[PDB]
Amino acid sequence: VKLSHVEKDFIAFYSTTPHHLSYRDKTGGSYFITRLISCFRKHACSCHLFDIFLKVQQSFEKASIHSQMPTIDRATLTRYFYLFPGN
Amino acid sequence: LKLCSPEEFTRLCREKTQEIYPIKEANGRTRKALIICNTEFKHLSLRYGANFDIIGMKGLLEDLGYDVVVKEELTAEGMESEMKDFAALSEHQTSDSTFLVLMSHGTLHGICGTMHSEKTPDVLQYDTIYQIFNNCHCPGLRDKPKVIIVQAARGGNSGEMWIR
Repeated sequence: VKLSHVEKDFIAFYSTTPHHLSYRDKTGGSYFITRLISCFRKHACSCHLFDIFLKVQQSFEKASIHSQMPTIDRATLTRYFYLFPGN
Repeated sequence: LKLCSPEEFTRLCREKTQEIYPIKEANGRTRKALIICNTEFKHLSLRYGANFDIIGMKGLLEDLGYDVVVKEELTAEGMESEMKDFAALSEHQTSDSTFLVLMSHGTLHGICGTMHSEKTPDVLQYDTIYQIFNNCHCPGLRDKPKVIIVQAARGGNSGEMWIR
């Protein structure tokens, strides 16, 4: 028998802020997904999950005519989540 | 995908053990991830390019070490059923984490099933996802990172404006 939190170790990353639209590439790919993959492939080797998410958000920082801002939500991680790709 | 060296993997897991999530060695590791994607809808527009997103997320998660489960064209109850099935996989116990990727039409409070419309609501509350996977209902992922990626709009308003 042991005690446990009901809800813990969650993190959510939404493609947009509440009440707002999400956009796709001329080719049809989601900007959110495309940049998420790009930042993971480049930075998973040396950065934990939150820093990767932050880099994704930074890539949307400059406003354009179809802006969106990915949003970290309901985050209850208590440690850094390193993926250690290749191990 | 750029890889981390075994030396740095071992260095970090030793130097900052109490502040990183522990990683299981790949030999007996059984990482599972879930992708739920709705492309075609009874009342809503077709989501062109969704398969490009599936293929891109599937390949990235595999490169990260996850065996990827893909479920498509589900109602809200179908998404709930599939998530409960996925949350109960015994392979989570021999895993260290999971990713849950959800791609569909979205509202402020949830993700749309294939049958959604204003007159025929078909939505899975984002709050329900946490209930399905929390420490009460998902024992295999207790103490392990549960990463939710949400590919969906959260409303109908433009996200930019003009200023001076």
